Amino acid sequence: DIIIATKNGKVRGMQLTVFGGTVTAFLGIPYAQPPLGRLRFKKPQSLTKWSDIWNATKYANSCCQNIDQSFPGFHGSEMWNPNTDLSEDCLYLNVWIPAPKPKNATVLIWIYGGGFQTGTSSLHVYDGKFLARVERVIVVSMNYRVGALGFLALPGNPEAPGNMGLFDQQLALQWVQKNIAAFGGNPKSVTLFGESAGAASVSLHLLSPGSHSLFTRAILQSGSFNAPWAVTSLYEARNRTLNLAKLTGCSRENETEIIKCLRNKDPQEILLNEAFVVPYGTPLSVNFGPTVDGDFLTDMPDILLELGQFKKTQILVGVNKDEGTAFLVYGAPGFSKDNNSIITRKEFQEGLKIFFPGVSEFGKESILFHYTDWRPENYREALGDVVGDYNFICPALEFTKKFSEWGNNAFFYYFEHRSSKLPWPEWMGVMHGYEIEFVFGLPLERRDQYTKAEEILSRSIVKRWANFAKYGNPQETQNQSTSWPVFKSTEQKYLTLNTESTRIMTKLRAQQCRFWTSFFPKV
Ligand SMILES: *[C@@H]1O[C@H](CO[C@H]2O[C@@H](C)[C@@H](O)[C@@H](O)[C@@H]2O)[C@@H](O[C@@H]2O[C@H](CO)[C@@H](O)[C@H](O)[C@H]2NC(C)=O)[C@H](O)[C@H]1NC(C)=O
Ligand SMILES: *[C@@H]1O[C@H](CO[C@H]2O[C@@H](C)[C@@H](O)[C@@H](O)[C@@H]2O)[C@@H](O[C@@H]2O[C@H](CO)[C@@H](O)[C@H](O)[C@H]2NC(C)=O)[C@H](O)[C@H]1NC(C)=O
Ligand SMILES: C[N+](C)(C)CCCCCCCCCC[N+](C)(C)C
Ligand SMILES: *[C@@H]1O[C@H](CO)[C@@H](O)[C@H](O)[C@H]1NC(C)=O
Ligand SMILES: *[C@@H]1O[C@H](CO)[C@@H](O)[C@H](O)[C@H]1NC(C)=O
Ligand SMILES: *[C@@H]1O[C@H](CO)[C@@H](O)[C@H](O)[C@H]1NC(C)=O
Ligand SMILES: *[C@@H]1O[C@H](CO)[C@@H](O)[C@H](O)[C@H]1NC(C)=O
Ligand SMILES: [Cl-]
Ligand SMILES: [Cl-]
Ligand SMILES: [Cl-]
Repeated sequence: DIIIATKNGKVRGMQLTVFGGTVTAFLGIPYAQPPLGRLRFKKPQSLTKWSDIWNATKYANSCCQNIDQSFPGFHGSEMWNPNTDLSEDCLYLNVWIPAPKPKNATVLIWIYGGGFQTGTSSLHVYDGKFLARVERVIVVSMNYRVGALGFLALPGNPEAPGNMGLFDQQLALQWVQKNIAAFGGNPKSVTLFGESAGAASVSLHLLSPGSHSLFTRAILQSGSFNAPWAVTSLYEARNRTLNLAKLTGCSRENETEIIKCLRNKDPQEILLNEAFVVPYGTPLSVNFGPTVDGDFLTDMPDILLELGQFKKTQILVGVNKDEGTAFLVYGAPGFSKDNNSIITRKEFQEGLKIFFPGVSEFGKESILFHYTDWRPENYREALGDVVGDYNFICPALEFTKKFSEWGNNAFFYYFEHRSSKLPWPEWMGVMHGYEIEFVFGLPLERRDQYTKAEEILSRSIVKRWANFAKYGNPQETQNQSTSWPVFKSTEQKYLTLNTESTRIMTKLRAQQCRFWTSFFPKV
């Protein structure tokens, strides 16, 4: 029986056998008061002491959210749906400890993504026991409120101030600072890492003064705040809050009475109406996301980044080869996960209005012109690259450029290996989200039918990530590997991650990102 005494009381963990060794797991530690009743839409309130022993022996509830019901029975989509009961009572965290108890281990804190509308830390591919066993680091992950329950915003109104889900994450970071020493962790060696909206979350913690003292450095996989889906303008935030109030019959003159009306509605009523607060949407639309609240975010994040107002530390940023392909089967005509999705030129143009609804005709023709300088799968591949470059790759590169211009070491990766167990079709390639299982070390478990080369790749990736967390330098020193060079604003070197051979290259998607970052904002 391994019991740890935290600042709020004792917690009961459990022992797991991993690779002939042992890992101690504490699943479902509460880190905030359940945000129920009057506490809905408010910032997380801090927890009070319990006099007995909390059993942290199973994953806790996942936060309320809508489910991906596009492909029932299909593992490719269902593997991302929550695997615990949905509940407003969801502010819990998990911690994996190596055995025996480490003296002063570096801590990795995972922040899941999902467009700020879905996600949970209990997913199979977020299992931190492998990292704890192999690299003897401590892995922490938390659930944070998503959707309107986590990001509904009436700016300046403390009953719905916005960024509540970001304050959830932040309170979990504070929990680590206060308690991780009792688990054998080093509160001064804390690395945040996250993917998609989690990576954008990580990037905003770099911008938020309240988070600066709560971590050491940061890893951003397939996401950043400057992505076009990652931040909602305060006009849109107000317009979407008033729309959900209208859709639920909560339209009141007093803005505070609107919120209180929303606190009496059942969570499913909120969730059902979340999709309709915008006129038109895209498969990447974030209805309720981060806002400039004057609290977590003191100013528009583009200004803070441009003017060097962020935590000065090392960062690790990267993207996958085909970030955009996943979203094409969620609206683009002629696309299907069950055939090769050979589309015509006309279907490509119809594809553009799905992902760029409010853009002018000249703007969409400029996208078309730029991506058609060439094969029957030309247009299919072009649309995937349009969606992936615009929503993920080019913003990530721009974030890395602007961050590194203020003197800090930055490292950029280009992940381009497609999992041998990938359930989606071959034309989708190296999809959004499918580097996560390599980072968490699933292919190190050889009983799960990954290839030998995938075990080697995951082992190398795991070592690089752990070395970055512990030493701020993501090298694999022992096995005659390729040295990972610093990303500088001029050379813009990056490392490719795959099974055959790592390579150092420069200026990823240089032509494409000049279009998206410099020209396309003008249309
Ligand atoms: C600000 O919100 C309004 C209201 O949104 C309404 O329209 C749907 C999205 C639906 O969910 C409904 O319940 C909701 O109340 C938006 O107004 C709409 O805009 C579209 C296109 O401009 C029109 O087709 C609608 O007729 C119009 N509705 C009204 C009542 O005027 C408005 O677009 C939005 N602002 C922005 C910038 O998107
Ligand atoms: C690849 O499949 C898409 C999707 O087709 C859907 O509907 C059925 C026809 C089914 O066979 C299955 O493929 C999928 O659930 C094809 O597009 C569809 O094609 C038909 C014409 O045959 C149209 O009437 C549909 O509206 C259209 N749907 C969409 C969303 O585009 C596509 O033609 C196919 N490509 C191939 C076979 O090369
Ligand atoms: C957005 N909608 C719901 C319309 C479609 C989402 C389709 C997602 C398919 C998985 C893509 C990778 C996801 C990785 N995670 C879940 C971590 C983001
Ligand atoms: C926690 O688990 C232990 C396991 O032996 C059990 O004895 C105890 O009653 C549990 N606490 C509860 C259920 O509150
Ligand atoms: C853990 O390491 C830090 C340096 O990062 C040090 O300041 C601290 O005293 C250490 N704590 C221990 C050894 O308990
Ligand atoms: C809105 O309601 C709050 C809560 O009672 C109140 O303090 C405030 O004065 C009201 N605003 C008005 C009446 O304009
Ligand atoms: C280095 O190579 C050895 C075998 O040569 C392997 O067992 C080990 O896991 C590798 N380590 C990393 C970090 O790749
Ligand atoms: Cl490529
Ligand atoms: Cl093999
Ligand atoms: Cl190598």
